Amino acid sequence: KEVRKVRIALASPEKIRSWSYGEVEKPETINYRTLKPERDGLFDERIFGPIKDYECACGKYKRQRFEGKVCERCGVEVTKSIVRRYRMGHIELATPAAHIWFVK
Amino acid sequence: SDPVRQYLHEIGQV
Amino acid sequence: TGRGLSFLDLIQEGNQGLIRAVEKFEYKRRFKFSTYATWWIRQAINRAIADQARTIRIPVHMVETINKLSRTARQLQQELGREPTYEEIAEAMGPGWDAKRVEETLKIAQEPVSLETPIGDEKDSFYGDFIPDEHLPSPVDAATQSLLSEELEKALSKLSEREAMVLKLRKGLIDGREHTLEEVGAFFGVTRERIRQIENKALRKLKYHESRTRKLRDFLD
Amino acid sequence: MEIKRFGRIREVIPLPPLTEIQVESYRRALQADVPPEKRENVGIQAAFRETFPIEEGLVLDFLEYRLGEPPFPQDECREKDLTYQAPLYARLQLIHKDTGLIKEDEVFLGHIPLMTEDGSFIINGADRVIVSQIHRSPGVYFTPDPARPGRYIASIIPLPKRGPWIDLEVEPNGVVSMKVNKRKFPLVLLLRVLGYDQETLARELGAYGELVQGLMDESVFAMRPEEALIRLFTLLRPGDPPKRDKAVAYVYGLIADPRRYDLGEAGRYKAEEKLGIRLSGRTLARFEDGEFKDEVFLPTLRYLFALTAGVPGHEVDDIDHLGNRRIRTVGELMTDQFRVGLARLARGVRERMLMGSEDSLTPAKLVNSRPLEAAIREFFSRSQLSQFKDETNPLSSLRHKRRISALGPGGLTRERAGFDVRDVHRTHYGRICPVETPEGANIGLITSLAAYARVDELGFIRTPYRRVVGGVVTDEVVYMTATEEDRYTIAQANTPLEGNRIAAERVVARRKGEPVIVSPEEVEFMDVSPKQVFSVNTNLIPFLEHDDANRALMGSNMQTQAVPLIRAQAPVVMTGLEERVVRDSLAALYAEEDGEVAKVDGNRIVVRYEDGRLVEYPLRRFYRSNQGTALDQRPRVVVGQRVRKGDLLADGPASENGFLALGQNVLVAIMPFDGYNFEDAIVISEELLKRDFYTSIHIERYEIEARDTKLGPERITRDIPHLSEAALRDLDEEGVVRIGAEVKPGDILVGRTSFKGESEPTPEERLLRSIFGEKARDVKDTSLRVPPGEGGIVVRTVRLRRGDPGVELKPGVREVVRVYVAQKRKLQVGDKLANRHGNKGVVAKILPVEDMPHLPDGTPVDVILNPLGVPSRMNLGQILETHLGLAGYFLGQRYISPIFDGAKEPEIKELLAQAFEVYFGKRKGEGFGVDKREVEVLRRAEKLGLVTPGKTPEEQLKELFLQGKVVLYDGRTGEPIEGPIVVGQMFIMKLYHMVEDKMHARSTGPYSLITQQPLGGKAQFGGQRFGEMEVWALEAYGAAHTLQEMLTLKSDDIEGRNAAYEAIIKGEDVPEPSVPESFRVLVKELQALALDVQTLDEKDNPVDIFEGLASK
Amino acid sequence: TSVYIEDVLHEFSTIPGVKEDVVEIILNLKELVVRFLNPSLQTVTLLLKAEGPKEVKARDFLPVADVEIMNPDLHIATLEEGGRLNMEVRVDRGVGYVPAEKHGI
Amino acid sequence: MVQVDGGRFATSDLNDLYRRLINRNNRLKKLLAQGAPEIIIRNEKRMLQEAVDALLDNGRRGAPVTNPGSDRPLRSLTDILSGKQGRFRQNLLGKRVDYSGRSVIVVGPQLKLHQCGLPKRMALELFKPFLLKKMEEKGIAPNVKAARRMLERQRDIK
DNA sequence: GCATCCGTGAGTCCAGG
DNA sequence: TATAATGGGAGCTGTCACGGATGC
Ligand SMILES: [Mg+2]
Ligand SMILES: [Zn+2]
Repeated sequence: KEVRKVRIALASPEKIRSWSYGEVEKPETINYRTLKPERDGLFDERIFGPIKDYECACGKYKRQRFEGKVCERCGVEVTKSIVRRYRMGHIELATPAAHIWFVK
Repeated sequence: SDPVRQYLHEIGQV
Repeated sequence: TGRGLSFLDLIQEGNQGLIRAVEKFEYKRRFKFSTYATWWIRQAINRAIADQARTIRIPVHMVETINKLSRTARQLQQELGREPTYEEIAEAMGPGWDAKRVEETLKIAQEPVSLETPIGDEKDSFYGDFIPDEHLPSPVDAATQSLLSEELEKALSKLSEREAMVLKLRKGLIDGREHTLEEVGAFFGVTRERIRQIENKALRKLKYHESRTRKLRDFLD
Repeated sequence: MEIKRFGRIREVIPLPPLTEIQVESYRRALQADVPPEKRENVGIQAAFRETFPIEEGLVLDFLEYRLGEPPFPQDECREKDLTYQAPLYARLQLIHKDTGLIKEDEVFLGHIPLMTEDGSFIINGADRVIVSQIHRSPGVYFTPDPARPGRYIASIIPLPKRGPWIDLEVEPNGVVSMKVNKRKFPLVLLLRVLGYDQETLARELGAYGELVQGLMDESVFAMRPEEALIRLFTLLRPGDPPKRDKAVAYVYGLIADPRRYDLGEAGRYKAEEKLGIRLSGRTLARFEDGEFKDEVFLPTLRYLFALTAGVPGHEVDDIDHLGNRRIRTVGELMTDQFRVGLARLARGVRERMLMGSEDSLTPAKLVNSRPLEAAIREFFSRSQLSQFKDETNPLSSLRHKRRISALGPGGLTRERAGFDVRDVHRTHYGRICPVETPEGANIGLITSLAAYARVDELGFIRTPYRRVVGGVVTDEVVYMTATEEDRYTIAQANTPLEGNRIAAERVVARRKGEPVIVSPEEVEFMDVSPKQVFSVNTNLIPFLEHDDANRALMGSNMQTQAVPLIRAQAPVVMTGLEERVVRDSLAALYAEEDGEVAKVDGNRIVVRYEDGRLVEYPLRRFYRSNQGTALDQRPRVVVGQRVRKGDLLADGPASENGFLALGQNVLVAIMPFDGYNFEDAIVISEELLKRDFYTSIHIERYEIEARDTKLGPERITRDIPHLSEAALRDLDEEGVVRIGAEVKPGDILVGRTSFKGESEPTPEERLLRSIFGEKARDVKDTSLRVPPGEGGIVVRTVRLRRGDPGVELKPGVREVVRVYVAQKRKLQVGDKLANRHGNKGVVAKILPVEDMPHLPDGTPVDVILNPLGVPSRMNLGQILETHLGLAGYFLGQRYISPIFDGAKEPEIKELLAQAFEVYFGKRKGEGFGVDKREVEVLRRAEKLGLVTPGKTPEEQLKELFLQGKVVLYDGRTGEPIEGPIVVGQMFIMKLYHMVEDKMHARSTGPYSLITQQPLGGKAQFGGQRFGEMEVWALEAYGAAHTLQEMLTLKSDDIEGRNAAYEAIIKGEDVPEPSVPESFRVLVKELQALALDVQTLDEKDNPVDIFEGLASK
Repeated sequence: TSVYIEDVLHEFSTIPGVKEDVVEIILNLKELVVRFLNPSLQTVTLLLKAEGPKEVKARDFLPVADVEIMNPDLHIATLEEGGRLNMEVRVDRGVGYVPAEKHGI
Repeated sequence: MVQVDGGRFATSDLNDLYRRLINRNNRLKKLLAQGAPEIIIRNEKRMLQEAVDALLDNGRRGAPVTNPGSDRPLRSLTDILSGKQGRFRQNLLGKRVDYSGRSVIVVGPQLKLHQCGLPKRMALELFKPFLLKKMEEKGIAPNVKAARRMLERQRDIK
């Protein structure tokens, strides 16, 4: 279909979580020894998506034959790594926080 | 306005 | 302060220290509270500094090893009048430590740097603006894979559809995975010796067509 | 050839040492040649004395410091990317108050960078220059209130980051307010804190009508000094416990604490002068015998009220006066940063004093050098004022060292700067040059040191003036500040002098910058020179008097930008400076004492002096500059030559027998030419290239690292996969290109192979491997190749390795290989030429010699400049330079025309006359009459009123020549130019901006990480930005598909761009583009901002531009 | 059209014992005038071997038949005690102006 | 988080901002579970607000966040979106573009009004896919990729 | 009704370093 | 893990001009 309008509106927490592919629980980037993403951190392939196309984190699934398959051992869906540019996460806050834009 | 001055005040309460 | 963490972050870690100390304090020992609390407060602040101050997180024992290596080199330089080599540090550090290990420990301690660190006085210049993207393929790369796929099809079609199919299965250009001889033979209804043999002759006919037309050499890099 | 010089002005003094603003400042700051007990409290000495002693308990005190010797000499630092720097030791002693135990040692702080002989530095192996800084001097200033016309703002200013700027204003309600740290409170309160009872303030400010009454607040004198102090502290720190000792601590650290608050030595002197008082210290108040004692506040209040009532003897202060604007030289900038590092070191000292064994503490354990080191390192690496040195040519460096930025830390930001900042004040006369500056954003901010100018001890720029008593011009020469010279009638250096007496009856002089005619009885001083009014670059322009300022500026600046030519020439018209500049820039090698020459060679010059000793000078030969220009020296004497002190032993870059050779003297015709010199373009003779004029050498540095990896070592090898000996022809067994091979774009300089990342061979790859029967090798070619449009002849290879002696690289790298590749650059179409008068332009056409306008005797001109530039640009100096150039061409001599004291048209005409006789009597003797074409042109020039009619052809041709015109014959036709044409010798320079360095073009290249748009820049094989305004262009055209191609297929659009390149190499039409990746990034960056951004069709039902990859 | 010097790898060198840099020496050698007495002759490789304290000029070339140096006084180099020089220059017929960057001889 | 050539890591400021956020959120959740006093939970709550503030518009309210050892504010989401360098006017009203070049202009008076002088070199790269196609059409090369190989080096060009 | 304080904006492209 | 220790430190100084929301 053809794009004809672009809409902008507030996101509900329900909607945010609907975008999110996984909560980022840990403030870890990548492991200082392997230079690979840390589980439940900011780059977790378990949330955002594989780093190599059609190959899962642990390596059980490297081919395109598995698609939408989530590895049982490491939990990373096997698709194209382009998804790491498109998949939202979320951080679920303890106390609610205002959004400075609608304050200041 | 300065969070650490505010917290030094709340602490000097007790 | 000035150790990776905000004043207020540091106070809230000291507050977790105060909490451990309240729940563990024994008045019966007759000691004032401050004395026992100060231990758990220092403990808490140091565990936080060692646990958060690094973007790329490094285990507590390793951070302590890195810091020991820091202070060693600083002693060595403050007595040498100059910086130490890897070898001087591997000596003053002790046994088990060779220059190579000093080197690798430093390479592990190397903190990341900001993509928004400017290069020029003007704001036109960031550091990210010089880093290419080596992941997404180039149009040259993709086009080359396209020309490879098409020329592979062109040379596969000179084979009969059985031998083309045996090879397209035994390598995995279809469905993405390569098969065993038993699978190709239980699909074609033929022995594993026979399917291996028609794979042999398919490869041999492809080698002859390639000695003749030379249409695929340019893609071997 | 003879060098004949004009002028009558007898400049008493020479130009002072032209890098002393650098060298003398750093010498002052370090005092590394002073026995320590003789050091004065200045520089890093005073930084120590500030930071120490250090208390709390324990006490750590400073004894003395010392600088050692460099662990590597200047050239070795340059080679191994090290810093030129002396080790800094300081001796301290720990003292326990109670115990009395003293532990004393020499703690090693790190290294201080040392300044090379020419006033520069070597940081990380590159040369760099600390540019001086200009800012408002400390002190007290009264500037009028812009809103309230009869009221004035008093302002108290310290050094930068040595206290806060304080304001006092007479308010609309009558009470005097003081602002500090942006808090407005009544000054009355601080006056009480100082001990002032209404007694003293009444008897001191009663003279004023009612101004003291607004200072009368009875509720302030009702309380004691302690109560007023806690009142002030609660005013200044809302929400802080008003403890008495805490308020004394804070207000002392605000006003009276010399460690924290510091007017300059200059701020102090200027306060004493302005306020009619004395200061014991560089603070505003003191702490004495337990209380606060005033120094400054009552005087400042007194002056402010006196200026507000209107008593005589009080003025506002001009804040762009150079008597109230001062220079911070290199020593002061570096010492400032040193004080900062020291302060951090002292915070580390007190931290280590509280905690840790109170018995076994040495200085070694108490001092952490690191803070200090990183402060100094940082100032010399990333400060705004630590500029990469300009070594284009020697004048570039010499002018760099004498710049003055108003910007930099603690001065101004861009667009924090107004007009009055950039105006040339009246007080720039003799100090700051009014032409040399940037044209563009930084105009008025980066400026240049006048030549006779020098920076006095307190930071003000001073100019020389000769004392004239009773119209007798003595040789006593006096260097003044602005505020000093503002009190003297100062005549110009052109006023006529029959010996030592002023000969005129009426004299041109200055009273406070204003020009005035005046008797020799009224003259007090007289200018030293005209050279005194301009920077060095502007003093290199002859005939400057005939040049509009606007183009004198570009002449000045482009002189900075002249490539050293292999065959450089001192101009035929010089100014009296071209030798001093070679001498002070330290490019050329000289003779230290009288002596005879022992040995002369392409690499060395050995000299036996009158001492008998043999001194060998090595010559810098084909070394590479900051900007890739070749900096080498050449021997100018031969074996056995007796040479006196200061004689020339070697010519450096752009130096001809000791003269400043920034270009060539070529033969010039000023006439249009078929459009090839349209709009300042330029046309040259192919014989320029024949005889190797405008030909430079440039050496580019290429570098590569081989580092360790988690997948294996990157190693430097000749063994590179999938390559032929055709490819590895000129690579040695190590993999390094041999010295002396020609390298063209695509040539491998250093053969590097890296282990392939873990690759899953896509099925196609497995099948192709099986067809050919060759294992996929384990490494991949990553060799350093030659970039697009570069290359040359290899003249060096430096290979540093880890595991080799003296060599240790940054962690992880195994080896570094530098390849130095040089190239002799001829002059090509697109290279930029310029003259010293503003005339600049690009070479547009190289005609062969048979097409050039030529002279009657067959001599072809060298460059054909278009007269259409001259009128618009009002820079007639080049015309005169061409005339005198003609005269000197035939007479075969050079001239020296001082600026404003140069050669005048009558004398140029005498010379032209002599030259015509040489030109034409040659012809009459050789047996040739006046050619027919000279007749036609003569009749033309007669109708042009250019000759007197009836005179003979020789009479008339002489007449023309004297106007600097000659007959010219179109080389294509044989026919003469319809008329006579100016022809002369001119100084033309090759500017650095050569087309070889700018031609760039990409089909496709690397992209960005977040945006997936192409990188910018030639070096990155970038794309050209297509800014907003270009989109506006393509819009006003309605080239919609062209626009959409810019916005998708050629950037951001990933599927579309890959499909486009395929379609092209295939022969198909380019595909309809799709959504550009940067709009996806905008989508997602607004999600992160908790904003739903929804693409809808006309059915208001969503459209998934992420094709499922974002929905679960 | 070409110069080979002994122990010189490329144009931006300096020979020890010689005042002139190679660049300058090629600037001198350009100005050499070499007359071919025979019209069949196309190309000549002049040899020059010289040393010691001596200002090598164009006469010092080992002469060839059908070849004459029309400016023998042309200065070339200034050699020092122990300084040597061993050139082989190649001189061709031709038309007009053919830059080094083109003829690549 | 990208490994640049030298092996060292570049990263974005949004990473340090998010990390600040997760640390203050996790510390808050743990001070809640352990039943911490009021004053402390108030301080954690305030600091958490300010961490969310800095991530979304750093420096908007009060102080701006910085990385240790630098006075340079961090690039928040707002500074990415808004500004002369912000995404809008930096990558969506104008972009860098493939198939472009640049060099020095010279007057060509022999051109017709509809003409320009374009060097061979700029022209061979600016038209490079076309050049490979037509190089394949005539005999100059077997296929696209062999043509690109042949133009890779200068001396190979015929 | 006026000052008053707030935030927001302030030309393009190109090179280096 | 146990003497006792109990409220931080910078700030940063020379734009200019609007519009539009907030106090006597
Ligand atoms: Mg050891
Ligand atoms: Zn897996």
